[PDB]
Amino acid sequence: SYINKPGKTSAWRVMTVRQQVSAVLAYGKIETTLKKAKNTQKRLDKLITLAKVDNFNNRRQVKKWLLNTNLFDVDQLMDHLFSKVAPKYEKTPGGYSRVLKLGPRRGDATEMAILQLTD
Amino acid sequence: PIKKIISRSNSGIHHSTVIDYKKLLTTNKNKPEKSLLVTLKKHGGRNNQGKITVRHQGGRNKRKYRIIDFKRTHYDNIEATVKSIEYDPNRSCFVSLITYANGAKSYIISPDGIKVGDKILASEHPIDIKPGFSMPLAFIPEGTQVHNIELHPKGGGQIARSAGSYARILGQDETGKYVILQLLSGETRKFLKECRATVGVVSNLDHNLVVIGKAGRNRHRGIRPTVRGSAMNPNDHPHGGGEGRSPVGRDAPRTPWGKRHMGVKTRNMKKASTNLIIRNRKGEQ
Amino acid sequence: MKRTYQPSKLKRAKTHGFLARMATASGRKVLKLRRKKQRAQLTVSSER
Amino acid sequence: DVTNVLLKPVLTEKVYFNQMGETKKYVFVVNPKASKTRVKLAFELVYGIKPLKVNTLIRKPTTIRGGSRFPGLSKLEKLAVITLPKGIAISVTGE
RNA sequence: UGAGUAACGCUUGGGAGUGAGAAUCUCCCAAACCGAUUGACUAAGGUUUCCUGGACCAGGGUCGUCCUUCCAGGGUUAGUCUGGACCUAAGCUGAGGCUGAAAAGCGUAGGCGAUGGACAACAGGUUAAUAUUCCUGUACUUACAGUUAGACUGAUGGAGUGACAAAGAAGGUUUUCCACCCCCAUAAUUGGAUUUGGGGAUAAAUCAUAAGGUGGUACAAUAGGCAAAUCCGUUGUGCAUAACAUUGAGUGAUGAUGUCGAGUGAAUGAGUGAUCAAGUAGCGAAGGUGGUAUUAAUCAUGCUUUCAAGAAAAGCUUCUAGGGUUAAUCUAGCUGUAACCAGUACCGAGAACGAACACACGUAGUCAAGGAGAGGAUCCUAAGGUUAGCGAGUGAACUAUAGCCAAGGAACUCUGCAAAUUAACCCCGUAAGUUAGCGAGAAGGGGUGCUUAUGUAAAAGUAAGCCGCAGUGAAGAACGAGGGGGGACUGUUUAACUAAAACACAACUCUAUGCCAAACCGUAAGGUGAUGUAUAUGGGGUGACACCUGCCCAGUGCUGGAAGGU
RNA sequence: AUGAGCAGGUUGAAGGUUGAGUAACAUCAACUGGAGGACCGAACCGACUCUCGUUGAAACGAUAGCGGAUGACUUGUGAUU
Ligand SMILES: [Mg+2]
Ligand SMILES: [Mg+2]
Ligand SMILES: [Mg+2]
Ligand SMILES: [Mg+2]
Ligand SMILES: [Mg+2]
Ligand SMILES: [Mg+2]
Ligand SMILES: [Mg+2]
Ligand SMILES: [Mg+2]
Ligand SMILES: [Mg+2]
Ligand SMILES: [Mg+2]
Ligand SMILES: [Mg+2]
Ligand SMILES: [Mg+2]
Ligand SMILES: [Mg+2]
Ligand SMILES: [Mg+2]
Ligand SMILES: [Mg+2]
Ligand SMILES: [Mg+2]
Ligand SMILES: [Mg+2]
Ligand SMILES: [Mg+2]
Ligand SMILES: [Mg+2]
Ligand SMILES: [Mg+2]
Ligand SMILES: [Mg+2]
Ligand SMILES: [Mg+2]
Ligand SMILES: [Mg+2]
Ligand SMILES: [Mg+2]
Ligand SMILES: [Mg+2]
Ligand SMILES: [Mg+2]
Ligand SMILES: [Mg+2]
Ligand SMILES: [Mg+2]
Ligand SMILES: [Mg+2]
Ligand SMILES: [Mg+2]
Ligand SMILES: [Mg+2]
Ligand SMILES: [Mg+2]
Ligand SMILES: [Mg+2]
Ligand SMILES: [Mg+2]
Ligand SMILES: [Mg+2]
Ligand SMILES: [Mg+2]
Ligand SMILES: [Mg+2]
Ligand SMILES: [Mg+2]
Ligand SMILES: [Mg+2]
Ligand SMILES: [Mg+2]
Ligand SMILES: [Mg+2]
Ligand SMILES: [Mg+2]
Ligand SMILES: [Mg+2]
Ligand SMILES: [Mg+2]
Ligand SMILES: [Mg+2]
Ligand SMILES: [Mg+2]
Ligand SMILES: [Mg+2]
Ligand SMILES: [Mg+2]
Ligand SMILES: [Mg+2]
Ligand SMILES: [Mg+2]
Ligand SMILES: [Mg+2]
Ligand SMILES: [Mg+2]
Ligand SMILES: [Mg+2]
Ligand SMILES: [Mg+2]
Ligand SMILES: [Mg+2]
Repeated sequence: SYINKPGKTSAWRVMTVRQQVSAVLAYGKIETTLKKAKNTQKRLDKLITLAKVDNFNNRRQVKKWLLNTNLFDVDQLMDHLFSKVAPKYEKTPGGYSRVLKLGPRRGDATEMAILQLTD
Repeated sequence: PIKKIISRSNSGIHHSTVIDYKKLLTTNKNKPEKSLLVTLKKHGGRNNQGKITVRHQGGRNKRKYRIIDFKRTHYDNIEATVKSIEYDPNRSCFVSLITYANGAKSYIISPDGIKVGDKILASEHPIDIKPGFSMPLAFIPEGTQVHNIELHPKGGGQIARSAGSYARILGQDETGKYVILQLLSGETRKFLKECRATVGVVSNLDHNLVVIGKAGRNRHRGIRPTVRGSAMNPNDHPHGGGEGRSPVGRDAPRTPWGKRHMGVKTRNMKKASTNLIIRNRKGEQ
Repeated sequence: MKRTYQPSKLKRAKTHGFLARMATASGRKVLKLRRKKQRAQLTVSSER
Repeated sequence: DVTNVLLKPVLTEKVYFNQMGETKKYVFVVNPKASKTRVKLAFELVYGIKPLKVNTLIRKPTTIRGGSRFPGLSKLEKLAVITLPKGIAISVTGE
C-alpha cells in the first residue's frame, strides 16, 4: 500500500498542541478529544509557570508556542497571558488546568473532554 | 564535380558527398520563374484506389513542378538565349531558363557545356551543329551526341533525358527512313526520319558519384525502408518462414507475388516496336 | 490512457449520419431494416 | 405582416432592470424562424414606433422533470430585445 | 455462508451560529500542501451540470441541517469575436461519358470540402448568473439614394502581387531591470530603533513625424501573354555614392476637465448585541526623471548560409476588350437609410470530458512572479486556489515506505539485482588506440563560508583576518579501469511477459525494364510507377570502412540453339 | 493536406578574409562563419531495472532511477487504404 496520508507526524503533533494551547489561553475553554486534551495540558501548565516572572527572556520562550487566534493576536495574547492569566496563578503549586469528560460524539463515539482554566 | 561533407558529428562516421551547386549553378538561391511553376501532389506510391501499388515510395519533401519544354516545337525559327542554369528537384539534370526573341520564357533540359548567353534555335532545316540546337534526325551527321530524342513524330522528348544521357547516330537504313540510333545500355534502335532531337550531352555528368551518408537523407529523398524477403513470415513472401537464417529454399528466387523473375525475359514480343530494335543489350532482336 | 472512443461531433455525423446512410445501396438497406424494427433512434442524427 | 411572430412578452428581473432608465428595453418571445427585420416590421405594424435595434437569443431545449416517471424535453425559444428611443415608453398591455 | 470480515481509493485544530439532531453545513482565525501549478483564458467534448430559494425518497463508500442529487423559478443580447452570406489543399461528389452479369466502379465540366488565405472596436463600468455582445466614451468598415466638384469608364479575359522551406547571427526601437525622485500610511515598552511597508497607469482610432527594410530608375521599339492592349515580358539608350516606388516598428498631439488608481471608508437597513450592512456605496493623493556592458517583444513575409529546393484560389493593383460622347461609370466631400443567419451559460478535469465509479490514467494552444540560480531545473513563498467525502485511539507480531547502524567490505547471490560512492561552478592535468573526427567531463587532483581592503560598469579574482567537526554547510546535479562476443553507427519492433545479436540504415552486387517500359491494384475502365526516361524504375541477396570472395554447369533453375524424334 | 512545439547551456566543421610561404600550387598562423541523423539537460516522446499492486487507485499503473530530446523528431485538425 502506497500513496498513504502524511499522518500524525511529530511536526503535526507539535502544531496541534500549539493551536489548542493558544486557543485555551485566548478563550478559556476547549472542547476536544480526551487524548488530545491530556497532551495539551502539559504544555499549558508549562507555559503558565514560565510566564510568572514577566521578563523579556520569558516572552521569547513563550513566543515559540503561541499562535494567532480570533479574539487575540500573537502580541495581544502576550499581554493577556502576562498581565491577566498568569498573575492570577502566582502561588498555586501547579495544576492550573482541569480536563473533564463529556459524552461521546454522535459520529465517532470518541470521548470528548473540556479543558478549562481552574480558578 | 562533387564536394565532400565533413560532418564531425560524433555519431558514426559518414563520408557524405554532394554536388557542388556553386560553380555549376549561376545563382545558389532558389528563384524559379513563377509563370512556369505548378505544384506536385505526392501520390505516395498509391493508386486511385488508395492501395499501396509501388512499395518503398513515400515521404519526400514538398516540390513545385517546373514546366519543361520537351517538345520545343512551338517557337521554331526563333532565337533563344540561356539566362540561368538552375536546380530542378524533379529531375537529376539541371534546367535552363531560356528566353525567346519575342519575349517568351521557357524551361529546357540544359545541355552540358553551354553557359549563360549561348544562343539556341530549333526548326526543321539543317540549322547548325551547336549545343542545344534541336533539329529533326534526318539532317544530323552521324557521330554526334544527341539527347531529348522524340519517339512519336510531333511529340515530345522521351529518350535520353536523365543526367549525362546521350545517344549516337549510326547511319541510316535502306528503307529511306528509320535512322539508326545507338542508345545507352548498348541498345540499337531505328528512329523515324521526321523525329526531332537535341544535340549535346545532358549536364550533371557526376550524378553517379554522389554518395548518400545517412538514412535520413535517403528518407527525405522519398525512399522508404525495403524489407528483405528472407526476414518475412512464411506468409506475405515466398522466402519467409524458416528456423534461423535460412536460404532461398526454392529452385530459384521469387517475387513477393510469387513469380520467378530471375533471368526470365518479361518483354511482350508481339509489339509493333519489336521490328525497330536491332539489339537488346545481349543479341539480335 | 487514450481509450478507443474520442468523441467528435463532425466525424460521428459524417460517418453514421442520415446523409451518409442514404448515399449507398447498403446504407438504404440498413435504414430499411431499422424501420422494420421500428427503432426510435433511426440514425445517430436524432441524438435529441 | 401576419403578425404571428410576436408570441408572448416575458417579465423577469433582467427585463425590469433594462425597462428603467431613459431608453426602455422590452423582451418578447418570437417565432424561432423569424429574422430581426421581420421583428422590426412586426413592431412597426402592431405598435407604431420604430425599434432602435433588436437583439436575439436562442435558448436550447433541455431535459425537464428528470427522474419523474415520464421525463420530457423543453421547448425552443427565440427571445428578442427591442429598445425604443430615448423618452418613449409604450405599454405592452392596453391598446 | 464467507462476515459484521476485507475495504471505505494522497489534507488539520479551535471559536461563534443555524438546526430536533453537527468531526462532516455557514462565518471567522489560524494550519498544511500547489505555485511551469491544485493558479488564469479558451479550442475539442459534455449539454444545463451555470445563479437563487427550498428538500433530505433515492445517489454521496461514514454523517449531513449539505451537495455537480431532486424540486420551483431564472440565465446565454454582435455590422467589427468564432463560423456561413467570400476563396481554395488533401479528399469527396460528379450531368454527359467510359467500363462492368445486376447492384455498381472510374471519371470531365461544375459543386462541396479548414486544420490555411482575405475581411471593420478599443478602454472602462454594470447583474446572483451575459458581456470586444448590454451601458458610457471615442472609432472604423461595407452597401444604397440624393447632392457638390473633378475625371472617360474601363471585365466573366491577360499580367503583376497575394506566395510561403530549415537553421543561424547581427542590428533599430520599445521594454524588463537598476539609480534617483514624488505620494500615501506607519513611529512601534521584549533588549536597541534614527524607520518600515505600499503605489508611481492609460487602449483602438485620427493627424504629423518616423530609426530603418525591401528593389536600380525613366525614355524608345516591339512579331510573345486562346482576341486587344498604353499593363506584363523582351531588346536597346541615358542617369545611376543617388533619385523614384512601396513598406515600416516606434515618437509627439487629440482621444483624456475622462477612466483606473495605493489607501481611506460609511450611511441606510437586518440583528438581542457584536457583526452583517461591507470592507460595499462613495471619496480617492503621486501618477516622474536618467542609465543599461541586463532583459524579452516588434520591425521581420528583414538578412545570411545550406540542400532535402520549400501550397492553391479568392482578393488588391493594372491592361485593353467591351460600353459610353451631349451620357454612363469612377473618385473625393456632405446629408440620410441599412447591416442578415448560427454559437455565446458553465466545466474544461485527483468530481462536469474519454476511462462503467465523486476512478492515483489520458487530453491541442495561450499568460508565467520574487530570492539564489545558465535555466520553464531545485528549495521556500507571491497573485490565486484546495481542505484529497470515513474518523478517533494504540504504537503487539507482521507488511509497505523512509532514516540510521559499531568491526569486516561481495565473504551474499545464477549475476555487485538492489542499494551505496561521484555529482554544480572555477583552477591544474589527461594515456593506449584511431578511419585523425574522436577517445575525453578520460584517469587523477585542488578551491568554494563570513568580514575588511584592492579590483571592475558589474564582476570574477587577489591580499589579510575570523568562526565551525564539517562552508555548491539544506534541494537538484556523471561511480571508474581493463579484456572479450555480437551488431558499424543515429534509429525501428511483438499496445498488455521477450528492445535484443532481430528489422531497418548509408554501401556492394545480380536481374528485369527502350516507354502505351518492366512491375502492381481491378474483371475492366482507370490508376501507381511517373507529369520520371537506363546517371531511370522494379525485384532477389549482402549490409559502414579495409583486405579478400577459391573449385564444380553432373542434377535443378534461367538464357540461347540449327536441323532431327515425340 | 494544413498548422503548432522543442526552457537553458556547451563543442566550434565546411567555407571566406588577411599574413607568411610557393616560380605559381600545396601548406601553415590569426580573424570571421555557425554546420552536425553533434554533446549535457527540463517540457515532450519512449518504456530498460528493483519494489509495490495482482478479487488493483488502474482490464497494464505508482515511487525511485532510465533512453531520445533540430530530428529516420513530437503533436493537433481533416482526408484516405
Ligand atoms: Mg518537517
Ligand atoms: Mg498560379
Ligand atoms: Mg525498391
Ligand atoms: Mg530508387
Ligand atoms: Mg522473423
Ligand atoms: Mg507461399
Ligand atoms: Mg525459405
Ligand atoms: Mg540453421
Ligand atoms: Mg447572436
Ligand atoms: Mg453468494
Ligand atoms: Mg453476515
Ligand atoms: Mg476471518
Ligand atoms: Mg482481521
Ligand atoms: Mg481494515
Ligand atoms: Mg478519500
Ligand atoms: Mg483525514
Ligand atoms: Mg509549499
Ligand atoms: Mg488548472
Ligand atoms: Mg442533470
Ligand atoms: Mg449553486
Ligand atoms: Mg440550498
Ligand atoms: Mg449516507
Ligand atoms: Mg457595438
Ligand atoms: Mg465553401
Ligand atoms: Mg480556420
Ligand atoms: Mg461568469
Ligand atoms: Mg523595546
Ligand atoms: Mg494574341
Ligand atoms: Mg465565458
Ligand atoms: Mg489528471
Ligand atoms: Mg468521467
Ligand atoms: Mg476521491
Ligand atoms: Mg491541454
Ligand atoms: Mg521561478
Ligand atoms: Mg519546480
Ligand atoms: Mg547520518
Ligand atoms: Mg546519528
Ligand atoms: Mg556497518
Ligand atoms: Mg570500514
Ligand atoms: Mg561468491
Ligand atoms: Mg555460497
Ligand atoms: Mg544499478
Ligand atoms: Mg576508455
Ligand atoms: Mg577473438
Ligand atoms: Mg545496434
Ligand atoms: Mg539505440
Ligand atoms: Mg510487450
Ligand atoms: Mg519490456
Ligand atoms: Mg491497363
Ligand atoms: Mg504521371
Ligand atoms: Mg543480413
Ligand atoms: Mg554479417
Ligand atoms: Mg551444360
Ligand atoms: Mg530451355
Ligand atoms: Mg542529437
